[PDB]
Amino acid sequence: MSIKVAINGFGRIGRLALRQIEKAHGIEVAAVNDLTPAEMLLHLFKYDSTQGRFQGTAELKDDAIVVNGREIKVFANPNPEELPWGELGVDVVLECTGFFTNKTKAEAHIRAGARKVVISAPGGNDVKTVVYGVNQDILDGSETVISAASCTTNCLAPMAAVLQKEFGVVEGLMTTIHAYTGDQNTLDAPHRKGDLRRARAAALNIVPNSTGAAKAIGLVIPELNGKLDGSAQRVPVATGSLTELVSVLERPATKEEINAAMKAASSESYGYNEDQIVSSDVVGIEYGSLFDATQTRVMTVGGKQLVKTVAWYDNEMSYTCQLVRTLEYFAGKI
Amino acid sequence: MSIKVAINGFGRIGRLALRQIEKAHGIEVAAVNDLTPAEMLLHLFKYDSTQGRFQGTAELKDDAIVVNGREIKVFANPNPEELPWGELGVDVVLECTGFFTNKTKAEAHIRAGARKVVISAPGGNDVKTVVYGVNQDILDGSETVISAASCTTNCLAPMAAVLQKEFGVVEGLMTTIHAYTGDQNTLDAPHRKGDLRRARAAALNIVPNSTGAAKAIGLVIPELNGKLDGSAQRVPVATGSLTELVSVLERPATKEEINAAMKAASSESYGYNEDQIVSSDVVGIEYGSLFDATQTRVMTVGGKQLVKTVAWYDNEMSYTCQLVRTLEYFAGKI
Amino acid sequence: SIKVAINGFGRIGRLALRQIEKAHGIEVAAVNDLTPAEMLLHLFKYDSTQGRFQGTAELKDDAIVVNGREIKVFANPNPEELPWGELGVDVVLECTGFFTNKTKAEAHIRAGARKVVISAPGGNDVKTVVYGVNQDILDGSETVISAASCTTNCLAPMAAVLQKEFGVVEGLMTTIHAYTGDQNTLDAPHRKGDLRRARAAALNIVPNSTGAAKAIGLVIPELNGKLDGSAQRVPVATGSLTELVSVLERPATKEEINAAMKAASSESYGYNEDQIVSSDVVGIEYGSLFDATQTRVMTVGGKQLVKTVAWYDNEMSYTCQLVRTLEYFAGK
Amino acid sequence: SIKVAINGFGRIGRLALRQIEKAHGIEVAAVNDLTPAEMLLHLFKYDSTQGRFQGTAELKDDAIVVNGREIKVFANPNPEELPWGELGVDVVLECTGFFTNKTKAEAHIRAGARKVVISAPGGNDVKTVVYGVNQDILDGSETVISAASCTTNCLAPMAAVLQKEFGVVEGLMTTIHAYTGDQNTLDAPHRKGDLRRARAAALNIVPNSTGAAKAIGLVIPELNGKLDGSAQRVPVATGSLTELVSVLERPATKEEINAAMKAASSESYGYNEDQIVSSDVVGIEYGSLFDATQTRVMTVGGKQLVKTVAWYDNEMSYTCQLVRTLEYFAGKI
Ligand SMILES: NC(=O)c1ccc[n+]([C@@H]2O[C@H](COP(=O)([O-])OP(=O)(O)OC[C@H]3O[C@@H](n4cnc5c(N)ncnc54)[C@H](O)[C@@H]3O)[C@@H](O)[C@H]2O)c1
Ligand SMILES: NC(=O)c1ccc[n+]([C@@H]2O[C@H](COP(=O)([O-])OP(=O)(O)OC[C@H]3O[C@@H](n4cnc5c(N)ncnc54)[C@H](O)[C@@H]3O)[C@@H](O)[C@H]2O)c1
Ligand SMILES: NC(=O)c1ccc[n+]([C@@H]2O[C@H](COP(=O)([O-])OP(=O)(O)OC[C@H]3O[C@@H](n4cnc5c(N)ncnc54)[C@H](O)[C@@H]3O)[C@@H](O)[C@H]2O)c1
Ligand code: NA
Ligand code: NA
Repeated sequence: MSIKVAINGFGRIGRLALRQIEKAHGIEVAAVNDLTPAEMLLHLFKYDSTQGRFQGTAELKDDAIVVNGREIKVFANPNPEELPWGELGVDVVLECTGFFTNKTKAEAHIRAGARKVVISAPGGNDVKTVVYGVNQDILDGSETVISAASCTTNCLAPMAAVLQKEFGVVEGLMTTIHAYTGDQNTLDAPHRKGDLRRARAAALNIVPNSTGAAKAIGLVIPELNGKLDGSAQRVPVATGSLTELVSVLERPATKEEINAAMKAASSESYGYNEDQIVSSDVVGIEYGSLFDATQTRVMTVGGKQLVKTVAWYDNEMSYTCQLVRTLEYFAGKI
Repeated sequence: MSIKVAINGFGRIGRLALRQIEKAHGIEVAAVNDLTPAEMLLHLFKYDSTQGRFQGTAELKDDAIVVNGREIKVFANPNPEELPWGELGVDVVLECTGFFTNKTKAEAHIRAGARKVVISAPGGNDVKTVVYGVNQDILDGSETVISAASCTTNCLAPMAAVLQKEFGVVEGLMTTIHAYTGDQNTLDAPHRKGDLRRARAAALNIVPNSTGAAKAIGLVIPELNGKLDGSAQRVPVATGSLTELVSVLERPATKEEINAAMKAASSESYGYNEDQIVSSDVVGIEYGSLFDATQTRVMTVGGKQLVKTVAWYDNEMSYTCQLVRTLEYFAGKI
Repeated sequence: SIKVAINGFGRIGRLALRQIEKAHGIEVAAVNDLTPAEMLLHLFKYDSTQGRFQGTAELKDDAIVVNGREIKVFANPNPEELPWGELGVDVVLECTGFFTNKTKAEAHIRAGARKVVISAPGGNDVKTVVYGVNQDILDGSETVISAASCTTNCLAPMAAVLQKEFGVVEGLMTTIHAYTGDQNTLDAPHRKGDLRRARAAALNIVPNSTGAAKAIGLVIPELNGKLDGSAQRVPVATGSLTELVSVLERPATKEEINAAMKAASSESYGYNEDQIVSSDVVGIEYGSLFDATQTRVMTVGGKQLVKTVAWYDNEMSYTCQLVRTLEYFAGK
Repeated sequence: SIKVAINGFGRIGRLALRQIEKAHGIEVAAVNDLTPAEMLLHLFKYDSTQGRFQGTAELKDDAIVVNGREIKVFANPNPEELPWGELGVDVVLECTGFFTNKTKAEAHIRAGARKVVISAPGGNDVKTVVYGVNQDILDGSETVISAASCTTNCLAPMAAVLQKEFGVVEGLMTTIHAYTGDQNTLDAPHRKGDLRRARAAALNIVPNSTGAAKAIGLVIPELNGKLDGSAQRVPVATGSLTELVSVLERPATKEEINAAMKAASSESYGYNEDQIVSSDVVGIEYGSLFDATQTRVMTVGGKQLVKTVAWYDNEMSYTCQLVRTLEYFAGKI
């Protein structure tokens, strides 16, 4: 009995999740719901400006899409409760719309008949937050709604964990230079949420914006709670991002010690890089985070240290792969 | 007393229209209506990624914006009929939202109490269509709703006019390489109108798209009706465009004859250029169209001729300046 | 197995090594470039438009090891001194642009290479071949041929179909083209003197000349003198399309034209009906990809004007066409 | 009046001519670049990032006429061969980027120029000046000075305020910076061998080193050795910002920091409270523009980490600072 998945919101994250889940074993995507006709969804899945064509068969059947010979039901109801996840017997729902990133709203899928919900973004203090390779253990399968956190959280968390475990962290400020995203406008225009800076043209500007990945780091690594705060700078790349962390450490450290600590911590989720890469090189990586040893810097002024550690991540593909990893692990327990 | 104007849709065209109207004499903007809070509108009027900062004073008063010391009432009603144009005593309304681009929808402004309406886009066959400097004479002031046509039409019209008058046109195909616009998405995502190509990330792609500026050219130049059709290629420039016309002429022509005719036709609306300019040079021009003599090409094979003529235009500012010119001329007679 | 040497490890040369590694019966024995090997390895491994190389690439003393196989690296500016005979080289891809004529290219034959293919137009003494259009004109006796420009490989298959099926009186070509290295990053003086390539490539629509239309006679003789064209450079690092507005001898319908291109589809010439954009054409292996969605036939008083549009990745499509011509010329 | 020659009619050289025309008591007698006069005029008239030149520019035989005044044009790559002596040029603006040290700059003095100002860091033996911070150190006796890098002119006023009001223990600087000429249009070999500037400028976030922070000692001696930084080049043709995460000696609140920067405002150092973006800073005449919105103070256990951010137009902001240093240096010389 293979786990059944439905994807709510066939956006960048939802669509890439279908690509990765197809390769995954024990999981298949029974249905997708998005407020657009199925013809549009098929096109956007087949062709991709940043991630390349889907390496597989994609065809259109009436009210459905056939991916590699398997039909996937398509729905367009904006209200989650109305969706027939119960009639489909779906096990888990990927909440990728960005409008139901909270415990109560995610439960609407449970009312529709879905057993569990995983949110493709932060979901508040009431739901569990998981960065794979850091705190996947906390899941026991009993939770109805969990959150895979933000893309920046999946990039920062492994890097911050190593600094805390090996040297201890007093405090840190995080600056993430981030690719532009959907909430930004194509050209200067009114913004739905009221942000005067996302209202501005995404591809023309360095755009300051807030991010909570550092403050909310407490939900992933409790030992780091309250020690980090951060900001963001959105820049004209359609995908590909990096995370800088200026941190004060409890124990003194050398740039070689830090890089060696990260290399030991490398996993399927956390990569170690020594080449002189740039953002385009990170597009499509499956790591949730890619630590760049070249960017490590330790500065010592009068026996006082300030440390910069940097990790690349593809806000789209890196997060998606971490999302699928958390989805598989959550199925084993659930 | 001065002509009083209200702007519906404080978008790229609506906001630039406010800039040009301040400089214009005998015309002022009494109010703007947009489904945005005034705080956002003031900001987007003051700061511009492509057209530069507004050269003037702009401040926020309760439910209004004060531009150069003069109050402008701000409303946020999406339904045009509900706006109080009668109360404010508004001579003309600029329909710049892009959602009311036809005679019937535009009439909601007249119901609200506005005397006249000018549509910042094509409005079909039922309303008069005017490219200033080509057919403004057709207006007698009796019309309730008129259209300034598309930005592409204001570029194509003066160039095609010279060709028809001097050489005569059998037929022509138009290709306009056009800056990306709001109707395109920032990143691959479903599109509201269902266009699979405007759905694609605007800043990453050459995006073929339809344009009716060539077919509807009959409403501007009746002598050319049915003789032209064209398409568009949207490319990653935030503003600045050009229009090519490959045309068969009735009388034989040389490249020098064509350039001389266009220079003779030059006006405030139609410029003549001999420098080797590029798209960025056209940003902020006040001409509705700028003929590029350098790109003109006449090809003869066995006495059969094919002619290429090219003209630059800033889809935002060039169209906005033509829009104001038609707004004044229509206001003198209205 | 065909043994190939690449003179000039630029973007085309590097992508050619990627495509040749995938190809069976053909391998790259050596590359000669005056650039340091540490840099050449980096640009081979990492590509901003074409992505990471799907393979192993490491540097060993005086060579680079691609998928476990040594490839000799040389830095001699004089091709004749290179040991093409010792390595057993069959064909040379001349991608430097400095040996683009019969005599200079022959220096590779003196070095021991059997034949040479130039990745740019080659002059009045060498044959010009767009694979899938006129490879037949080769009789195997030639030492040096030219694969023409990337733009020629996009225009040629589409124009050949029009000439054979309907006949062409005349045509004008406009190619909306990705920006290229010769354009400056930011406004600055330009080496060749072009006031428009001097302008910042990623910020502008940049008119510029193209000779693909005039030279079409070398590929399709019956189209000689019937075509003229220009180019518009737009801010995409790769991916392009070619429009051709043409007057045809015989009347045609858009369905007739699209059906004809579909019949002409091959490994080199693709036929597309989806609503694609430039990013979708990046990395395609077709030399040209005809877009049926953009076809338009205009009739006004019995007089017709026809527009046909074909995509091509100026980098990869030309590279794959170059490899197709490279093997075919080695076999005859 | 003061006579100026521009060696290198690049982005900085051309913008310097625009600002120098507006300046009084200074005029540009000649420009030298390894380009034909036809090309130099075109690039002076038309600008993709800074807009068309608001003035008259025409071509005369071997010269360009800006606002009706002839400016002799030269194309000699060796400064020594240039005729600065015949032209009696008081100062030379070294904007090529190929003569950025005292020894190479002296070639202009051999050619007959009295003084040279380098539009970049010219080493730690030459006096280095950020206008509005340490212009006083110049007494006019120097033959070669440096106006420093664009990032230095952004960081210097902000760092000086922090040093005076709260004192600085140490700081790390990260500048998100517009791409520049030394980066390649498309992936290709790089002249200096930089594997990252070799990559296509408009497609990538490109880490790169910058010495603006370490050299801060030449501008603010009090800060010597306390700052180091790196840069991230991102795809904007112009417009930049500088972040500084710093440990302060005395505790501070974000409101205290913002108030201090506003008090320090001048023609060179601006204060901004709007939610601006990079395009908004294009064309500004400030050398640096402090963004109060971005200030942040992080206190964990009474241990403070402070972030201060300032925008700058790497082209125009530096050029206006360069002209300001040129005027002051011409009064003293
Ligand atoms: N892509 C990233 O950089 C990234 C990284 C991490 C997390 N996220 C999170 O992912 C979510 C959005 O992902 P994205 O940015 O790829 O999405 P997106 O911007 O492409 O749009 C989301 C999709 O959901 C659909 N949708 C909207 N409302 C809906 C509704 N009521 N019912 C059904 N479908 C609906 C939209 O049509 C669209 O197809 C957000 O929560 C965001 O924080 C995004
Ligand atoms: N931008 C150009 O190059 C250009 C050129 C010529 C014509 N136009 C025409 O101008 C119109 C809009 O142009 P744009 O691209 O600047 O628009 P835009 O993308 O800036 O947005 C239009 C504005 O209308 C507002 N709006 C939307 N629905 C509304 C409603 N119901 N009531 C009130 N306000 C509403 C939006 O909030 C926004 O401020 C379109 O019809 C377009 O065809 C644009
Ligand atoms: N561009 C910026 O944002 C910026 C900011 C601050 C400082 N600078 C400094 O200004 C200098 C140049 O910057 P840029 O980017 O404006 O330059 P640029 O890249 O536009 O070119 C400078 C000019 O110098 C010319 N040149 C080169 N070698 C020459 C020689 N031997 N003789 C004469 N002319 C020669 C070039 O042809 C070009 O016209 C560098 O020192 C740079 O660090 C630049
Ligand atoms: Na092989
Ligand atoms: Na002066």
